[PDB]
Amino acid sequence: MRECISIHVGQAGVQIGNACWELYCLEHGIQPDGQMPSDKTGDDSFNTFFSETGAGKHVPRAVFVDLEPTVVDEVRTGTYRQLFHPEQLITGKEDAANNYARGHYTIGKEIVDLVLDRIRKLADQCTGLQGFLIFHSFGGGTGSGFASLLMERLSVDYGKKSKLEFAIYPAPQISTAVVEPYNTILTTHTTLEHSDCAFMVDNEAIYDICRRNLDIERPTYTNLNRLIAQIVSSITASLRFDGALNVDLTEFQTNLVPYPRIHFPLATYAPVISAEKAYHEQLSVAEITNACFEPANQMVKCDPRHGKYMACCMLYRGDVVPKDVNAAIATIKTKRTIQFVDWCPTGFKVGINYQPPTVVPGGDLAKVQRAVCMLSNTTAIAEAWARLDHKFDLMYAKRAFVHWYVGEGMEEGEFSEAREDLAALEKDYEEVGV
Amino acid sequence: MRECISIHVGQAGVQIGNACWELYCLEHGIQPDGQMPSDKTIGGGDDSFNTFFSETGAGKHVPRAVFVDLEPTVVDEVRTGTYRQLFHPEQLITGKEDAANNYARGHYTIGKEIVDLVLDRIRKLADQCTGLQGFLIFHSFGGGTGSGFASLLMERLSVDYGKKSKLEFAIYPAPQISTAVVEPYNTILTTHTTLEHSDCAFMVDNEAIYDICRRNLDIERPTYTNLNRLIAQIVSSITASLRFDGALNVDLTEFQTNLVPYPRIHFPLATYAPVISAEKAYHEQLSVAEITNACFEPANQMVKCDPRHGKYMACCMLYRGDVVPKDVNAAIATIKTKRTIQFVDWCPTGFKVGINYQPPTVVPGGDLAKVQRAVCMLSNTTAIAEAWARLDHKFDLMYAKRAFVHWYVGEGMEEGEFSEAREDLAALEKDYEEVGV
Amino acid sequence: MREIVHMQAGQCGNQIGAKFWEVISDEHGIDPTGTYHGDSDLQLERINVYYNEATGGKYVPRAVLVDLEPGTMDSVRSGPFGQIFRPDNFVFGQSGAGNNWAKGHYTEGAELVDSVLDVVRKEAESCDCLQGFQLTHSLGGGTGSGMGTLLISKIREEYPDRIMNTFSVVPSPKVSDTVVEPYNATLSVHQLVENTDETYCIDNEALYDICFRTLKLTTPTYGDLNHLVSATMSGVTTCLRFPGQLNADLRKLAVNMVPFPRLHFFMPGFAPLTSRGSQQYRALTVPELTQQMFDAKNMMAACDPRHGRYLTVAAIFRGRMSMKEVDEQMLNVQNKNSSYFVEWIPNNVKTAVCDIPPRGLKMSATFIGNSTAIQELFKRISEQFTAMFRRKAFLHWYTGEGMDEMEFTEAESNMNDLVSEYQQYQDATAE
Amino acid sequence: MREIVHMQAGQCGNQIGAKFWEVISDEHGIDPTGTYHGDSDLQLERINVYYNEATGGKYVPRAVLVDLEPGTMDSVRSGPFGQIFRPDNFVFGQSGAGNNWAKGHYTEGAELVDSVLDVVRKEAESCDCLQGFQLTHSLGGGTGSGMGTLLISKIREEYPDRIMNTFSVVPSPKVSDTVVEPYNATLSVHQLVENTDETYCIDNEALYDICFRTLKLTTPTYGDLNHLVSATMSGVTTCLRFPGQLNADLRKLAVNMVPFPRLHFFMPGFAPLTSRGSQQYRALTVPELTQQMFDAKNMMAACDPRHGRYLTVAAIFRGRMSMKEVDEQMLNVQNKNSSYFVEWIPNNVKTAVCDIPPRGLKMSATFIGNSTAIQELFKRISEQFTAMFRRKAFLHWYTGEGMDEMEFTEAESNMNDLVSEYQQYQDATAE
Amino acid sequence: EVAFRSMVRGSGLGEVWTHTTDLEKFQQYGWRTTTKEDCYTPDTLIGNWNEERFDIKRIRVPKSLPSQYDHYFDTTQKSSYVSGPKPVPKHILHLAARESRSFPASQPELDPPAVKERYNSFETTSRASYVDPKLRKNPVHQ
Amino acid sequence: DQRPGLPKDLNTLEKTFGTPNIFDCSAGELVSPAKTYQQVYVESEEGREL
Ligand SMILES: Nc1nc2c(ncn2[C@@H]2O[C@H](COP(=O)(O)OP(=O)(O)OP(=O)(O)O)[C@@H](O)[C@H]2O)c(=O)[nH]1
Ligand SMILES: Nc1nc2c(ncn2[C@@H]2O[C@H](COP(=O)(O)OP(=O)(O)OP(=O)(O)O)[C@@H](O)[C@H]2O)c(=O)[nH]1
Ligand SMILES: Nc1nc2c(ncn2[C@@H]2O[C@H](COP(=O)(O)OP(=O)(O)O)[C@@H](O)[C@H]2O)c(=O)[nH]1
Ligand SMILES: Nc1nc2c(ncn2[C@@H]2O[C@H](COP(=O)(O)OP(=O)(O)O)[C@@H](O)[C@H]2O)c(=O)[nH]1
Ligand SMILES: [Mg+2]
Ligand SMILES: [Mg+2]
Repeated sequence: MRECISIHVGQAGVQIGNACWELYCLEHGIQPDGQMPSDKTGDDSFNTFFSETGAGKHVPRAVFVDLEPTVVDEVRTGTYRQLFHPEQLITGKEDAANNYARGHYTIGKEIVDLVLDRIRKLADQCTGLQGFLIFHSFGGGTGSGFASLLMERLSVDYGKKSKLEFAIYPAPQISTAVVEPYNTILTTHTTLEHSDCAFMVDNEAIYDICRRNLDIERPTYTNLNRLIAQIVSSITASLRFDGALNVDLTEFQTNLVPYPRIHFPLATYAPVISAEKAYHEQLSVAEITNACFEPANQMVKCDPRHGKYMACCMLYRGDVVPKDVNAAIATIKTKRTIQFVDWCPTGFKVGINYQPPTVVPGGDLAKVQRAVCMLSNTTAIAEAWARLDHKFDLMYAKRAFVHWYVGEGMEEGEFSEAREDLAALEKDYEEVGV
Repeated sequence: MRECISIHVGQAGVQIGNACWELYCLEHGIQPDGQMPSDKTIGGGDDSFNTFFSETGAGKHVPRAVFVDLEPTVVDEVRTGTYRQLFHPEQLITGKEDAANNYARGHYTIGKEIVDLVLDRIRKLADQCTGLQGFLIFHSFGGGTGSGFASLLMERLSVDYGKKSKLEFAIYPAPQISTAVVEPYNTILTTHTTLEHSDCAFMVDNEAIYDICRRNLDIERPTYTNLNRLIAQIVSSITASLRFDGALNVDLTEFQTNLVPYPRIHFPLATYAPVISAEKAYHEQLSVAEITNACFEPANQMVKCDPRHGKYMACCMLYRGDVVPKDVNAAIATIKTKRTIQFVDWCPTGFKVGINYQPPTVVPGGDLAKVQRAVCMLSNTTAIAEAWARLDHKFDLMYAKRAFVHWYVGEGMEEGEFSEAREDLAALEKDYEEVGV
Repeated sequence: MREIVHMQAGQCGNQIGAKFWEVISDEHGIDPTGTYHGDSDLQLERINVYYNEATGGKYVPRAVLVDLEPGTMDSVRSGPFGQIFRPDNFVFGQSGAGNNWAKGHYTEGAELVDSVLDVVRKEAESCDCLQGFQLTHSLGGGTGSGMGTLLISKIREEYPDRIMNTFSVVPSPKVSDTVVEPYNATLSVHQLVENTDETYCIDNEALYDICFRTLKLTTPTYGDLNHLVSATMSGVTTCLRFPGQLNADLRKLAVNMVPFPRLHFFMPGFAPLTSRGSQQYRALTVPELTQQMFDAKNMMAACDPRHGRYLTVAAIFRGRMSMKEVDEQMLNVQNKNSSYFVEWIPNNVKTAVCDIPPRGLKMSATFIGNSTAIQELFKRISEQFTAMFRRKAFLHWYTGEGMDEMEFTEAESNMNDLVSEYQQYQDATAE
Repeated sequence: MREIVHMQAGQCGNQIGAKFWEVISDEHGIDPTGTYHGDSDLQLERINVYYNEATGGKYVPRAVLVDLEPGTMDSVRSGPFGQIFRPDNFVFGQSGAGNNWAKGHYTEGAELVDSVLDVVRKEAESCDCLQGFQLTHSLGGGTGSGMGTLLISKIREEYPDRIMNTFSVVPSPKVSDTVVEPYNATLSVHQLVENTDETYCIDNEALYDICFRTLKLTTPTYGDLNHLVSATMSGVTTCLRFPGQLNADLRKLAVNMVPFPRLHFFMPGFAPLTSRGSQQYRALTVPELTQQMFDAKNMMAACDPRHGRYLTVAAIFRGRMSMKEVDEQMLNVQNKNSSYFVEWIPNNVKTAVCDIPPRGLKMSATFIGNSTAIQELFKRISEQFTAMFRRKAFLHWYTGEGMDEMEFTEAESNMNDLVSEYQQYQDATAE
Repeated sequence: EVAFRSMVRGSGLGEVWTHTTDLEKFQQYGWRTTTKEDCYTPDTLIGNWNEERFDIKRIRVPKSLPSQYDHYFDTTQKSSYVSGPKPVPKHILHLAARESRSFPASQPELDPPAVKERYNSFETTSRASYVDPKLRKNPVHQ
Repeated sequence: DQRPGLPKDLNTLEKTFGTPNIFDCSAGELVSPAKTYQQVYVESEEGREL
């Protein structure tokens, strides 16, 4: 009755979806061919991610979409070939070349109807859809233009239902591309007004977490995507399994978004640990709650102590006794390092689930009794917005890399409008903070 | 001694009879082979099956039914399935060509050769009787053998047997849910012919039983088997007075004399209504007042018409099981004091009740629960005038430009028979307003 | 125990008839030698409708193959499932018509008419019920069109009441393939419209469109089109062969379909159709079959039903399903697309649910549509005919056989009359 | 007949109702198959108060379980004592309010409330003398503060003569556990002031303190809190259920406690409470029971009795005990504590002793206390409401759904009037 | 929203076909012969290579051992999400002939026995429901 | 490589790390113990003679 549709936009979204669906098949006991191992000895928790087209086979409620047919072709020829729906792996022909204009105006206008028809068929098969989980990046092209185009063309059709966004936000001092400031400025102006909860995960933050808490000095994107897959599994395990008081995709909007223009929390899955450290540790509720407010165990590279906490959503998973959560939150409230905003005496949404987390054979995380995922709305993101504002101003001072957008179809004033929208967002964050 | 002959004509009739006779075998304890597997048997009083079965003198029972269809597939399904040795091979009457949803083919040309053979078989069954209680005709108004040949057979029976009970159970079309195009032509033609040759015309609607199965039994996607089982339960509740001993036994003659006020108002409504499923059946009291109030509900009629738009004239209440008369009297008093149930001004004594000892039996291949108390409500009222008007609307808007008429015209029937039938059913409607006012 | 005699005329008729007799023999569990190897009894219950009993467990198809040249008869007998036919039902001559309707209907066809009528009379008197005749041929050919319509006329003269349906591979707008195809098609349909009870009008370009857009297969070849046509023929005739909840034979379809006797040109459609990669993932449900059945480019006629208005519709479902969902979906599609159905016929959709799914599938549906969109095909053939005829092109071949231009002018008049009847019904108002 | 229609709304309400039905079926001897296997007929003598005899002499509770999503509803059905509930009374939605009082009161919560009113109309019609209605929900939550208060309003309109006793869980001073608790709590208590006859508020950290201190329990999770509240649930109805020396029904308790119609928020308390190790060291007598009742560590609400005045005390004793034991133990408490009781009500303790103790206890006692100590909890919730409403945080959901700021201001003003009435009757002197 | 559309149909990779009108259908994919994405082996990733590799004639042949110089061709989404070689079943590899199909490319060999039994057992409603009412009070076991 | 920090044999993904939650003497056997009425009457009439 309670199902979610996972749209994966861009190469990063497709690889995140690879890790996420591997984890989903693992924790629901689904082989890569789509079959249960039977074994006789009533599980039904898959009926939020796996449509049971009745033959003994379960198919995902996922739409992989991309313009470049490389990473989706890797999925289509890889190990999860006989599991995904063949007409749910939508690919274009041309790439997008980190161009918001080529992802929103030129290449993607002939394929948006196809991806929306697949989404419409999935929703018509669905029977009480909570919402969509859209995995993408603000790097550019498909993840910037096409994902935003999906935001308007899904909000104008459906509305109402949740649209949770998993953005790979650009890092402060490092990145891969160069026009990511332009793409990130252009994405938010068209994505902000049509969204419900759009939270961000940063590459430097995962690199620090993997190098420190996991002792992976040379981590690839596989560890990053697995570590985000654990976050999404912990954010939907309340919908999937039973437990204590449960937080579905409806309270995520009304408990984390105080004002309509500010919907930007931060993830924090923080019993992140390796085998030796977990062997010598006795991981308990107070420790795993105190490990979530540390600036080292943050999923974005920002400064949380130079900011005021708006709201928090605790998602506990495993052998969690409820009063230990309340004692941990009481200790956090008496702590001075964590600062809350004044118009918020009550500021936590606590939800406990009984299902222990699952470990992937071959990986980095260890099997642990307890898990905590914070969804924390704070005012610390204004520093990141200000530094990308500075990057955009430096690149737009003498019209660097503008001719591509202008010749592709983007109007010159669109950059100014997105600049004004980000300036309004900075003023909104300042007014909230004061 | 109180014996009835069942004539199941058409594919719908054959399928409804296939459900009805397995219900009868389950009720009387007869195995599908034809004998009683009671082994110890014991005499006592064991003549309850004589309404529908006859001794062969060797322990086998053959039913008093004739299965008629002009095409050889739905009867051969019966002859091939597990109820093969139960039926006598001569009662399974089949043709060569089907009547092709055509009243003319069913009534004039193809129906003219096999009518003599089926009349001969009915003659043998009537000779194998010690006093015939009546005929139970089962057909569909949808078209073909169930519409043309049924009218031909009942007019031949009216010529031959004369004064006899002629209860029919008609599959009337729904306002929207139907599977044919020339079906309103077939209905308009058959309601003109079977109006003066019948005495009770119990009407059931496919969409209405669909809504019943979707609401009460909560069968979202049912087949014809469930609908046939519900119709069989209705017919079993009707014939329970003839078959099993009870306190107040309402036979066919008592039923008609208490039901029909006029000879052309012989069109009642049936509602057997403990109809809830075995899941949500054993958490409720299921009292006599409860099941009577379930019968007297607008969204329980098994023909698609709202009884609040009309006036009740007669009601017959057939109770089944552990039913005491004081609860019957209290329930009837509450129904009479209810104001949304309007009775017509000229019928003060609007109820005729009758209680049978035997409880309903559960069919293991079905979905109705093993209830202890049952009531089947048969009301003669004026709420079917809107169904008649919808049928007239369909017939008029097709007959305005003479669509599909050439199949009837060039194969027997003349052109003006449609006009005559429309005039006859308009007169029937006018009769219904004269009785209603 | 009904009977339908199958007749194949021409190269197209012989090829898709051979595919038909492959598919229904696989349905009834008959090996290519002729014996019965089925595992059930419902296959053998109604095997007499198309197979005459022979010595032992052999089962001879009730098919008559006719073509003036032996070039396709030798191939259709030597191919797979070709040794099951009776060798006496393979009538052939010396010369060939070859897109020469005049030769197929008047000079070379007329010599073989006596022999093929003797064979068909032999089969019909071997029958004991004889529900009707099905003829498979192609409009736009010599032997299929001309001699096929001549056989249609002779069988209508012999038996004026037994049912008759022609499957009628029809010309397409852009495939063409023949320069005298408008002449052959017009002269054949002039006979068909007055001498046929059910014309089905299957289109080659439409079949390519279905087989490529729905089934992928960038090499859609020839036997695949034969397989699609055979699937539709089997889905049409399945109620005569198998038990079901609500059976409907060819005469029930004709009565519920044809409002007026000249409006009998249909649009076939088979719709549990899915791609090779999508078979293990798709759910064969009744609403989904209804959607694919009423899908516009799932029609095997090249004419779009959106450019018209449906008069009558038949849906032959096969498999175990729920009647409530079936007719509820027909109610839903009528109330949604009420602008594409005539307002003066209520319940435009007849239903026929049989309980035996086709082999290899769980649940199927066959579509018949008597839409007024086939007037586009008729107008296309009319305009090509009047483009060729106004310059007297290719007419000496036809007039050297004993034919005059009066027949061509009559064919113009009859096709234009039929166009007028289809034209006025899509816009005639009730009141 | 004295029947109470029971309702569970929200996740907390559904779980605590399931635990209450488990413990009351344990008290009345009903097994998970709905039959009776008790030892004394006194369990059967007044089954009709909450159960409903089906066919075969089985018993089904008169409980309406409602939630906007199938969640805890399915958990209750799959758990123990789940098949005893009527499947018709498992009314559910498909959407989700989720801490969204506007959505639980004006969206899909407001259309399924017609079905819930129909269910309670059937349950009340199938009775002879209804005592009243009780409902379990949670202020500061989702659907419990939404559909729960809507149900209270509509049922009070339908039957404005029956005793209405909401239990409800109020928000906790320590921890947060939901951010919109002040908004939902104010909007729910604005309905609960004028509609409900009596409310027995539950507070989660008070339950945590009473589990950790007076029973140790290490980790009792949520089910044992539900059990320890269900003890008081049965405790203040056991005079209506079982006979005894002095009987006090719900109406008698309501008139004997409530001084003025606004003043009807009580604190429950169960006090044969022992730890595991001290149960063999403690002696169970009526003075010890009264000591544990009037102990401030047994208060189920976030309230300090020392910072306030007890308006009225109700004491439901269970077991075989003397009468002036109870009478003198309340006389002694009143004489020892003259500064914590209101001076204008002489002997404000209402005592009632029943003859049947609960399971496993020789004697037991339930304390229900109407005080002015609720003022601190309500001024906490009011100041939190003002703190959020000054900056209009989390208000856009409610306003963009359809309520306005006027409703919030009226709710805040009404609850401030309630606080002012508490302070006025606390500070009012006798003469 | 057009009326008689069931589902928009995509091309081998990205192109959609105009379901409304048939005017450019000979320059859409398929009928277009100026292109080249039709005459390659299914190893290459153009055309409907997925649907060609989903065919029986490519499933029946199994994969070989990895070559010597496969470490130069190892991939992150081949070494992270590790997969064993697929043990193609004997009832597929020893397929003598295609059994009774119904439409082109209607391959029922890959279907599991749970759905194969549904059409291999001739399920008719009257016989299936009006069976002896003593075998329906308890289920039958294999 | 994670081996010499861990013990000699430990199958990493098979052993759960952290502390368990011991579950004894819940309030269901403290608030309302299952001791009927005759048993608690006997256990309470023990004593009284002294
Ligand atoms: N966390 C994570 N981030 C990734 C991964 N792969 C790519 N990225 C991010 O994606 C950015 C590169 O641009 P993409 O988002 O991949 O662009 P795209 O979505 O493929 O769309 P195009 O413009 O057409 O290439 C890098 O800066 C990375 O931060 C991944 O596997 N995990
Ligand atoms: N309730 C119910 N109605 C049925 C059943 N079978 C057929 N019908 C009705 O019958 C109508 C179709 O006409 P048929 O009764 O099958 O016609 P026929 O009696 O077989 O006679 P022919 O048309 O000559 O074959 C449909 O509209 C159905 O409503 C059934 O099993 N139960
Ligand atoms: N769909 C389909 N069309 C065919 C087949 N064989 C021939 N045709 C078409 O039939 C037309 C030629 O008709 P033809 O067979 O030569 O008629 P004949 O001369 O009487 O044999 C051509 O346009 C072909 O496209 C076939 O097996 N399937
Ligand atoms: N005593 C008790 N309280 C609970 C339980 N589950 C949730 N709660 C309380 O219920 C409040 C939240 O209400 P909620 O269940 O979300 O309302 P809903 O959204 O309508 O289901 C919180 O303050 C919890 O303290 C439980 O099992 N027992
Ligand atoms: Mg890319
Ligand atoms: Mg029939």
